[PDB]
Amino acid sequence: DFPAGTTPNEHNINGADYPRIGEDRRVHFRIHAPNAQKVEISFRGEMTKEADGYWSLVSKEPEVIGFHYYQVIIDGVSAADPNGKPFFGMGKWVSGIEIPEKGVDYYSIKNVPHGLISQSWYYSDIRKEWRRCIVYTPAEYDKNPTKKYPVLYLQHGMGENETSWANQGKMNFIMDNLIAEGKAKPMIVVMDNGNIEVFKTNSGETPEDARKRFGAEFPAILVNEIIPHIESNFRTLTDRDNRAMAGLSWGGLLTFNTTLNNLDKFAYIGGFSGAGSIDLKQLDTVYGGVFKNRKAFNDKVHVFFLGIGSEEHPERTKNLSDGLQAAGINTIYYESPGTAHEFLTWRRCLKEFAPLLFK
Amino acid sequence: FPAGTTPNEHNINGADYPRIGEDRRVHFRIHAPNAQKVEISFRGEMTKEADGYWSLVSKEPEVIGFHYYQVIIDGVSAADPNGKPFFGMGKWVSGIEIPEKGVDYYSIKNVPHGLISQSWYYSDIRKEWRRCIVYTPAEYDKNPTKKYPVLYLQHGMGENETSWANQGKMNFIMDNLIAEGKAKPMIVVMDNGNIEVFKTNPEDARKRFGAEFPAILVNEIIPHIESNFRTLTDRDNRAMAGLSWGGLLTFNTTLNNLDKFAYIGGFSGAGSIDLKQLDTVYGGVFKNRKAFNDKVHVFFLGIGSEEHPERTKNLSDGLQAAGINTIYYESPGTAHEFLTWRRCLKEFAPLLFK
Repeated sequence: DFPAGTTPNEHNINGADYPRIGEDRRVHFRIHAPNAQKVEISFRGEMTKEADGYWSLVSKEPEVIGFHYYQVIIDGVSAADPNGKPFFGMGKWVSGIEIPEKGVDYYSIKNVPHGLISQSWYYSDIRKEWRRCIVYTPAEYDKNPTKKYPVLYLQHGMGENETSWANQGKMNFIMDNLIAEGKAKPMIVVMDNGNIEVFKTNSGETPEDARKRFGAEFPAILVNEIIPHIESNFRTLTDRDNRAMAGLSWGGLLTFNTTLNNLDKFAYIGGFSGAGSIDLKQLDTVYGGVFKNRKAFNDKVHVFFLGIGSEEHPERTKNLSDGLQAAGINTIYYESPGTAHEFLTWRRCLKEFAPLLFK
Repeated sequence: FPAGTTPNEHNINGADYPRIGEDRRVHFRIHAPNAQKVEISFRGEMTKEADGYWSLVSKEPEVIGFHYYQVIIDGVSAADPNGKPFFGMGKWVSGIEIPEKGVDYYSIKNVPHGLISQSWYYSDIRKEWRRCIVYTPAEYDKNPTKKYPVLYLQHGMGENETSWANQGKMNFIMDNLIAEGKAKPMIVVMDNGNIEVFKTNPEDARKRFGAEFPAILVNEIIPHIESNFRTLTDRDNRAMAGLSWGGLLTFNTTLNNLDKFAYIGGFSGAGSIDLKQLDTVYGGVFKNRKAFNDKVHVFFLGIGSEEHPERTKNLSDGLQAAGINTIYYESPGTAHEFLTWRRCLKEFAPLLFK
C-alpha cells in the first residue's frame, strides 16, 4: 500500500491517507485528477502523471523541520488541499505540512493540564465592526477564583489573522508545557487581528504610503479597545509590570509601534523575525527619545527580545542587537538554528520568550 | 458589482465574490485563465467570461439559510479560496448564507457574549487525544461560585465538533436566548461523533457507525467536563440533542442512560422507535408511561417541512397516542440543512432546566 517509512501528515483530515511524511523528511503527495491538464503543489512545482488518473509528487530533497503552508494548484488555480485541515496564512485559508523534529516535544500534547483557547467577541468603534480575539487562559484559571493574571498580547504577521498563533503556532501546547514544567508564569495570552491579511497599494499611493497604512490602526485598537475588553472580562493584573507584547514579521513592527509609544503600559517587548527597525544613528531621538536615557529605558523595559531564524539572514537582527548593547540598551538575542521565515521559528521564539516574562 | 448584491457573509476579508442578491440568487466569480472547466457544486458549469474569469448566477432564487459548497476546477473539488472554512460533507468546504427578512436570533447583537472554548482530554476507549468545543455563558466568570446545567449537542454525519459553533451559529443563538430571558444560562458541550465518512469493510457498518460515542460521552466526556467546568451534575441538569445521525446517537445514549439524562432532542434525527413494540424497545423504558414522562421532562422531535416530515410527525403522534409526551417542531421552508437545526436549537434550548 503506502511507501515504506511514511506516516500521514499530521494536518490531514480524518480518513485522508495522503499527503504522507517520510522518515527522510520527504513529502509524498497524491491526488486523483484525471481531467486536469496540470497539477502543482505550491513551492514544489509540477506533479507527475500516473496510471488510473492519479498524480504524484515526492520532495526532491529532504524538507526542513517544522510547519509549511501549501496549496494544491489545479491548472493554475490555487486551493486548499481537500485532504487537509485549514490554516489561515498567505491571506486566505490554506493547508499545512508538518515535518517532525527528533527529540522535541515542547509543542506536543502531553499529559499535563491544558488551558482553554477561547473565542471572545467585542465591538470596535475605531473600525465600526464586531471583532473576535483568541484568548489562552491557563489550566489553573477557574480553580483560582480570586487570582489575577498577567497578560501577553501576541500578534501574527502579514497574511495571517487572529487564529494563526493557536492553530499553526501550537501556542496553547507551548504555554501548557512551559507552565506545567515551572518554566513560565501562569498567564493569559490574547491573540487579535492586525488587519494585515492582504497588502494593497492604492492608485495614488507610493510604496511608503501603503506600508505606513498597513495595520496602522492596530496600536489604537489594542490600547483603546482590546485591553479594556480583556480587563473587563478576565481576571487580569493591569499595571505595566504585568503587560507584555510580542509580534512576528509585520506584527513585530506593530509591536514596536504599540509598545515604544506606550511604555507606561508595556514593560516587555518581543520581535520575532520582526519588521520593526531601530535607526542606531538616531538612537537618542527615535520613538520620541525613549532610548536616550539608557538606565531609564533599561529600568522600564525588563525584556527587549529579538528573535530570528539562522536561515533568514540573522546578521541584520544580530547587528541591531549588538549595536543596541554597544550603546547601552539591554537586549535578549535569540537565533533559531536551521529555520527561516516560517512558524517553527516563532514557536521556538515563544518558547524562549514566555519564560522571561513577569519576574 | 451587480445591483442589489452584497458579499456573502462567509467570505474571507477582501473577497468581493461570491455575492448574494436581494432576490436570493448567488453570484460566483472565479479567476481561472488556464482551466478547461469550472463548476460550482450542485449548480453546474460556470460561463467563460473575458479576462479568463468564470461567472455563475443561480438560475432560480435559492433557499434561505446555509448551504455547503465547493468550487470544482476541471473536476477536482476544493474549498472556495474566497471562503471561510466549514467542516461538512466529511472535509473542510465552503458556505453560502442566504439572509432571512426580519430575523436576528442567530445574529451578533449588542448583548453579552459567551466564550466558545477548546478543551482537550484523553480517551482510553479510542486511545487518542480529543478536543471538545464548549460554550460558557456570558455571566460564567462574573459568578465564580455558580454552577451551570449542561447540554450535550451533537452534529450529523460528515460534520465534527466544530460544526455546531460555526455553520450552526449556536453561540449567538444562546447569547440571544439567554439575554432575552428565554433560556437559562447553561454550558453547551459539542464533541466529535466520529462519523465524518461512512465506509464499509453492509448494514453491519451502520451498526458500527459512531457506536462508541455513547460510552465516550458517558465515561470520558462528562467526567472531563465536570472536572473542568462549574457544572450541576444531577440528571435534571443534563440534556442531550443531536442532528441527523447525531439524533440516533442521542437516542441510544440517553434512552440507555436515563439515570443521567432528563431531556432528549432529535433534530431531523435518524433515531427510530417501533411503535408496535413500544413496550419492550430500549429495555422497556417506555412501558410505564407515567414513569417515563416524569423522568424525561422534554422529548423533542424537530424536522424540516421540506425533508418529508411525515415520518417524524407520525412518530410524535404515535408516541402521544400511546401516552408518551413529546414536543413536535416543524421548520417551515427548510430541509436537511443547517437553518432547520438552528431553528431546532432556538426552539429546544428554552425548554431545558425549568
